Amino acid sequence: MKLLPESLQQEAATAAVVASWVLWHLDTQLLPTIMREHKLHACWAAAAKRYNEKLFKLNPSY
Amino acid sequence: SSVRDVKTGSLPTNFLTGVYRFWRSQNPAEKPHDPVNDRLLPAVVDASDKRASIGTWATTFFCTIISCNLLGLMPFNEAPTSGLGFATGLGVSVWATATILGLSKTGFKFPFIFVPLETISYTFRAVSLGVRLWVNMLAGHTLLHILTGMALALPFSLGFFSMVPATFGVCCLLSALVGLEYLVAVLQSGVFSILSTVYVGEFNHDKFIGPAAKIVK
Amino acid sequence: PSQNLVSTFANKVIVEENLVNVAEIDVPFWSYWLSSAGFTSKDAFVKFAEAVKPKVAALSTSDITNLTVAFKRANYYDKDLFTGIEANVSANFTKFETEQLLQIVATFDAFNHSSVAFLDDVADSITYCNHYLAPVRAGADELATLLTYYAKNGHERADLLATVARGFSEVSLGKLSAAQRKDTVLSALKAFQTFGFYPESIEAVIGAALVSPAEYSAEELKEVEAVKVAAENALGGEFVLIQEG
Amino acid sequence: RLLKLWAKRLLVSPELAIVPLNEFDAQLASKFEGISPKYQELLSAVAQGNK
Amino acid sequence: MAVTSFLGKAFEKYFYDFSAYEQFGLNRFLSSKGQYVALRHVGFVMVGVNVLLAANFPFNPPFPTIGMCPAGWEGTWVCQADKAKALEMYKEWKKS
Amino acid sequence: EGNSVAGIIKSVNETSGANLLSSLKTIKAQAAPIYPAAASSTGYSTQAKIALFGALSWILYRADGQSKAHEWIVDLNLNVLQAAWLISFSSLIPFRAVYFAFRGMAPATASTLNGLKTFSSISL
Amino acid sequence: SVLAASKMVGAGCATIALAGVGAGLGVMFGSLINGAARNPNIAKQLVGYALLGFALTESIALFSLLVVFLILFA
Ligand SMILES: [Zn+2]
Repeated sequence: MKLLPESLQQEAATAAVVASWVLWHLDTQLLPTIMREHKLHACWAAAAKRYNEKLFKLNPSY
Repeated sequence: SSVRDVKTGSLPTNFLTGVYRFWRSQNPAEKPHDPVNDRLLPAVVDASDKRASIGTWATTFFCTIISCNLLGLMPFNEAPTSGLGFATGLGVSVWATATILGLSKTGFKFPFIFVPLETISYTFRAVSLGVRLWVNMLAGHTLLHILTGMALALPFSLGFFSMVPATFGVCCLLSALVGLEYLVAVLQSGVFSILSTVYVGEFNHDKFIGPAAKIVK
Repeated sequence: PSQNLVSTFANKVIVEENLVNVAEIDVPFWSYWLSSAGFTSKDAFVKFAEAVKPKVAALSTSDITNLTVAFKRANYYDKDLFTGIEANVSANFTKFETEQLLQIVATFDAFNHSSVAFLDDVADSITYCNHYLAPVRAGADELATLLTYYAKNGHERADLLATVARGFSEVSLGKLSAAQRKDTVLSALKAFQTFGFYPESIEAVIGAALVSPAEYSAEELKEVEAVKVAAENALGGEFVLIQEG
Repeated sequence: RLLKLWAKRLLVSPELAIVPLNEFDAQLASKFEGISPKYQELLSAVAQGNK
Repeated sequence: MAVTSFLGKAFEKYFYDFSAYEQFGLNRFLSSKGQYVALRHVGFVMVGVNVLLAANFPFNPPFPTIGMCPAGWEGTWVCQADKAKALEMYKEWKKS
Repeated sequence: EGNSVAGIIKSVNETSGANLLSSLKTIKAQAAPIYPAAASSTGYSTQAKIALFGALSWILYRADGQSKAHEWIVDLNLNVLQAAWLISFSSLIPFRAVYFAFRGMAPATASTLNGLKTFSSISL
Repeated sequence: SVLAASKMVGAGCATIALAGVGAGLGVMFGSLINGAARNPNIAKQLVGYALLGFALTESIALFSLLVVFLILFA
């Protein structure tokens, strides 16, 4: 049993590579998709009242 | 150059949405004194520009650390986190990220014997953040290896199918230990990211460039 | 004998004609990067304009804003070309982003080129087709260029004015230098007085002239005070400055 | 023309059949939030689909 | 004809339908289903360690014995604590 | 691919009065969204076979290195102790409740879409 | 081998700090039970504090164990 590895810098660079890939994949592939779903639902839920009142005012059918 | 199609409402999308909203909620934005409207909206957008992305960073660290921590519990696999350089490199990385943010706020200027004592107390966060997670992963694997040898010894020196109650008891103890290792894997990933959020939120504070001139009524 | 050879190779192959002849494949790309590097010669852009002129109507939005910025830097105005660029912008105005439209409107404001349909499509694209915080990321000189463009052409669009008034604040005006901030404040206040539109964010313009009135002359201060009294009457109160606290 | 005009509306959104015509003006109000809630949840739940 | 389709359907039928808590009628011996899951977990561990030890044996264990042998190797080449001595004793035991 | 409502309008205006009630179902089925039917079941993907063969090669390589190791038998028994928990998690975890809990984690799936109402966008 | 003998003695004397950290951790978890009994409406908040508290408390154990490793396998 050894505490230290063969190279501390190699393991540190492995951690940096893995975490930087998780950062790029999060910011680039995951967070656009997440925010497309979330901001569609949130924009509709935040604008339902104003949207329906504006469309009710525009609608000449009544 | 063509991206893949995603089903809306997938379980990984929902899980990562909850995780991101959690680590984003750890450092909430401050309410301004003025009411938020179109006069205050560039001040709010610049406040969001000056705030560091601790939600993205904490989600990054949570996902990579829980992935390595759970890799330690798959068969034929050890955690990368149980290595010293990996886990303590992540810890020194979070401490240096918080320090680089706090230095850049102070104009890239480095910071009455209270100042070296607080310097050592702050600098020990670099040791503690990585050594905690690395020590927990190393201790759990080491404890399992020592415990497994004792359990193996019981049926090696008492017959394969000749000592049922003591072997059953020690395998119950080993199985409860592996369940504890699952709990410790999840907990140490969450602990690393919570302490990451508090260490960077010490320096996340910035000036709100609000309105300098207004119509009073 | 190599020096006579390199003198023969240096005056016949690496010339401006082969430079503008290799720049025919992707001409908004090449005109953009050659104009940024500093190559602003007139005859090359005369060649470049008839290079793009067929294929303008099917260009991308990034290539349209690249070509328009390049011809802004070369200062060469081709009426049929900018009619083609204006028809491209008016054709697929929903695809254009606000920063691209601000660069395009800056080029169309350097010359006096405008249609009613182009102005309505740019205002519709900035207001409705784009994010409402896109003027916040703009920089107040670009928005003041657009405001003076719409004021010069007399096109009144109150929704576009309410959109690009959002970009004027302490932040975006504080990003500018002092002479550029004075020019931007004068342009924005003149356009807002032309339209008769005084939003709640005009005071961040007016304050940017009144926190530092040392750079402003007496007639410019009279103009700023005229817009200040007009905005006081429109917004419904009196204009104070806020101190540090 | 009236059958065609109602056919387009009942093809795009067939949930308009659950409001009788003679009661439609009895639902409205000056603000949209003041429209009578007798049919609103029924309109939304029928518009969500047959499943 | 396909292999992975039958493998998926067969593992589905084994995972969901095949239940030895009701097929063997273990509800009389055991209290609940979760107790059966815990005992099947620990029984899986016991059978696995016995198959590994039973698989390849007789060998000098790298794990610490508590001073107990397998009752057939008092001091041959399996209970030796020194490893080089156990190696040469294994060699003169393998020559036989 | 044009507007489907514009196709509904053109197809309804193009019919005669005698043909309208007969053709309404076909005008409904023409401007209805494409839900693509299930294709023929094929082999596994290139990436799926790469993933399975790479996982098997990693498992074999790690089991080989665990065999070569000094405390080899406790390595191979740690694999049993971990596979036991992967077995017991398939029996313990309430996957329907876990699915709906994760659905509650995201606000996009926690609630229904509250958006356009019928009375606002009606056209009499 | 008096150095290795003192290594075993020093590691066995080194792990005494796990007693104090276990007593403190039990005090903190007993107070978590108490605080959930006082005000269960915020109980899922309190457990979070407990985990965070356990976090920092656990670190004092690991700086013990690290010294043990620095005694044993350095
Ligand atoms: Zn191991």
